[PDB]
Amino acid sequence: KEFQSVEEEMQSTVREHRDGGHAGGIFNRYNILKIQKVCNKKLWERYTHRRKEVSEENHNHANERMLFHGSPFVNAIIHKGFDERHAYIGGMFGAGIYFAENSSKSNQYVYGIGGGTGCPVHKDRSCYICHRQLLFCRVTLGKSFLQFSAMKMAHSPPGHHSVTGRPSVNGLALAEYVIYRGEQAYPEYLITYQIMRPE
Ligand SMILES: CN(C)CC(=O)Nc1ccc2[nH]c(=O)c3ccccc3c2c1
Ligand SMILES: [Zn+2]
Repeated sequence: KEFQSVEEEMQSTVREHRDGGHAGGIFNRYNILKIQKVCNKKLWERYTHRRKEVSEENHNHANERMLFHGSPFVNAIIHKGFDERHAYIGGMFGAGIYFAENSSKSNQYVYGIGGGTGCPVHKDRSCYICHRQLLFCRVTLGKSFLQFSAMKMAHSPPGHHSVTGRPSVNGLALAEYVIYRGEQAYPEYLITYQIMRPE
């Protein structure tokens, strides 16, 4: 039921994307192959230490969410953790680590920015054959700065612990959540999956 619950969040948060599947491929659901809980104690403690500190700075409230992350560097993330040193100015919200509440938004990043050239084997952003990996993560948002338009930050806004990108007419289709310190997320579940050709 733990893994079922993860599988339900993955399927149910899929959305139709404005790019027509260009980045992440064309699909309405996934084939979920495997869900593994990552047990990296050094990383868990880094995470909970920071979460305690953020909660102190936010009226005894971590504001933690479970959110998706797609990247080509999933296997480094599970061993070494998220690392803001690999983030550069860019994106809507600058040099942060980005997360989605819609699994299909994160899927757009699994093979690179805008999907890169897709899977290594077939160079196909809509590959139905190769197995993809997404993380489903605990993220400490603390006091989160709501923003609609591009604001390329190096760090959290003063007094804040994250940025939440809200949907807006000339802006985002879907929400996105941005942290500027690697220790504010833990890669809790590693999900191995395929996108499924539509019916
Ligand atoms: C913005 N620069 C720090 C480049 C960059 O890291 N892009 C990037 C890289 C990986 C990303 N992965 C996500 O799951 C995601 C989810 C919602 C919105 C953005 C992303 C996402 C974005
Ligand atoms: Zn492939």
